[PDB]
Amino acid sequence: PSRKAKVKATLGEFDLRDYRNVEVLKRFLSETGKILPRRRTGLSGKEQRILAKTIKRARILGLLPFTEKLVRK
Amino acid sequence: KRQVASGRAYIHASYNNTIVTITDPDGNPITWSSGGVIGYKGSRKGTPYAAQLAALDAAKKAMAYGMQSVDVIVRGTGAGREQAIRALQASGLQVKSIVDDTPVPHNGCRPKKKFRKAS
Amino acid sequence: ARRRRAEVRQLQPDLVYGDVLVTAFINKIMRDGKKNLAARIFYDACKIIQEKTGQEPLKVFKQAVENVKPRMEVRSRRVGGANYQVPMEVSPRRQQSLALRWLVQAANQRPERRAAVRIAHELMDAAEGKGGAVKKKEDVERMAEANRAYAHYRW
RNA sequence: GUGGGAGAGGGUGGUGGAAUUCCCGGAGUAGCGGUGAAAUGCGCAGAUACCGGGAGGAACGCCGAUGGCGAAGGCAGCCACCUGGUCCACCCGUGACGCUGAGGCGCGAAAGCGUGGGGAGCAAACCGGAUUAGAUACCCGGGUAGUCCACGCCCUAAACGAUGCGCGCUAGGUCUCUGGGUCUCCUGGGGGCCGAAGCUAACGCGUUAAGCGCGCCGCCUGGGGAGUACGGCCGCAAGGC
Ligand SMILES: [Mg+2]
Ligand SMILES: [Mg+2]
Ligand SMILES: [Mg+2]
Ligand SMILES: [Mg+2]
Ligand SMILES: [Mg+2]
Ligand SMILES: [Mg+2]
Ligand SMILES: [Mg+2]
Ligand SMILES: [Mg+2]
Ligand SMILES: [Mg+2]
Ligand SMILES: [Mg+2]
Ligand SMILES: [Mg+2]
Ligand SMILES: [Mg+2]
Ligand SMILES: [Mg+2]
Ligand SMILES: [Mg+2]
Ligand SMILES: [Mg+2]
Ligand SMILES: [Mg+2]
Ligand SMILES: [Mg+2]
Ligand SMILES: [Mg+2]
Ligand SMILES: [Mg+2]
Ligand SMILES: [Mg+2]
Ligand SMILES: [Mg+2]
Ligand SMILES: [Mg+2]
Ligand SMILES: [Mg+2]
Ligand SMILES: [Mg+2]
Repeated sequence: PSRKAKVKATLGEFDLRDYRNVEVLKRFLSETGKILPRRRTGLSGKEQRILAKTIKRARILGLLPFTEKLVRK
Repeated sequence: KRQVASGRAYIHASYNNTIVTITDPDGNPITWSSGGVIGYKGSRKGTPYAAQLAALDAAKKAMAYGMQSVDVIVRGTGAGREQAIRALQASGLQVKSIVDDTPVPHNGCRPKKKFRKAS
Repeated sequence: ARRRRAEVRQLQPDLVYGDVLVTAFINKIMRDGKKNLAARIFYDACKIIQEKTGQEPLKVFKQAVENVKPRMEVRSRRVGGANYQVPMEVSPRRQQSLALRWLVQAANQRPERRAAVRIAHELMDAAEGKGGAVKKKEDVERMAEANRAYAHYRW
């Protein structure tokens, strides 16, 4: 449904190319370290495409997770 | 025999049988049970009831060691798995938390024919 | 009954007790549509639960049925060439049907030669908690349980 | 030419984490696994389940699409280097330098072939369990070639849009990717759907033509025999044309 909000509208401006900005970046992953889809990241074909490479960069550097444990169930 | 109080309850669900493994605070197994451990021999170890019985067997056996609360960690997708959870919840043991940790590749080994054809 | 859910055919109250359950029980006894001899047998049975019990027959009757009622039963259901015995709840309607039917059944398996004796003694042992009727009830409930494994085929 | 742009386009090196397997340690005990049921099989020389460490090979979750790139085959973890194509703006330079293309040369998925290496998982053949009237199968347990790398070869395909390339002309609507602009929209390149005229045996196609036209190549000429025989060329072979 994605009736929640858009991760983009839920914060100000930011350098999508900044792979060390853990703060704003982690804001784009799900409960699990998975990269949120546009229906929820509120990004654009192009924007969302860069987030992709940024997040992946931070991941290797050890700043962002490749995966998380689903708490609850 | 070595009173552990709190620990970990691991549920390993599957389409073929369930098996719970209680461990101490850092992964080491205190006691375990399964659909086989109990009476069920074949097609019903997977059955949700078997899941219940097994989870409960894990409880008792674990309670004897003087345990009274554990974190549940579910792995796998299988018939009767939430039953194990519900079981442990009623087992007496306090279910501190629950967490699915089923492993998934990021695409490693070619699955057997039985599991191929996915998209 | 493919169209609409059948009507629970309403029965007329008992002439002697004004109870519908009694009639029902009387009907299960009746064969070849001989309601007289049917009604008779039952009443003589009540009179016998007297010369032998300081309790009112109807009291006995009611309690007898209540004990022969199964609360769980097995019903088949195919799922891969092999049909499993699925245990499920028994609705009151059938719960009652099965009880009365079983009473008259067990009763007629009995050795006493006279009809009303067989029925009174069965009603009697019924409330007591023993006898062939209550037996069937128990063998049944045993069938469920013995199949909890397949309970997940509720429906 | 100058200034800009998006891209899984190609080559080389490096590197990340998830998972499987195997090995080492810990803890633990009676099964695990598998199925419509089962059995073969694995486990008290201690398996399955669980925690820690290690080794190795292969693939790259989410992003991910209606997406993008390429002439096709085909191409996505991340980083760097090397390199191809291409789009837009400016209107700056050359001055018809153009289109097509028999033969030629190059590329060309999978399987297959040669030498060497590699080998985690998968799995032709094969070894078994089950099903069945039988079961040289479908299901289950194993398992070799192979699947991976290098170098050489093979050249096929539902190699498909079953639609050769180029150019000009002929309503629009809507979604989308990427660029420019005076940016609730105009303009350009690409991806979809609906539809004007028109086309079509029909289904359908319809500015991404299967419309209206010009240029050049390729190809068809009832079915079976047959993609066979023969011959030739190519290939180590299998075979290919
Ligand atoms: Mg009916
Ligand atoms: Mg000029
Ligand atoms: Mg001049
Ligand atoms: Mg040419
Ligand atoms: Mg090739
Ligand atoms: Mg190959
Ligand atoms: Mg080879
Ligand atoms: Mg070799
Ligand atoms: Mg195998
Ligand atoms: Mg076989
Ligand atoms: Mg096999
Ligand atoms: Mg041509
Ligand atoms: Mg359009
Ligand atoms: Mg713009
Ligand atoms: Mg267009
Ligand atoms: Mg467009
Ligand atoms: Mg028309
Ligand atoms: Mg024409
Ligand atoms: Mg028509
Ligand atoms: Mg159309
Ligand atoms: Mg001919
Ligand atoms: Mg002919
Ligand atoms: Mg041929
Ligand atoms: Mg030759």
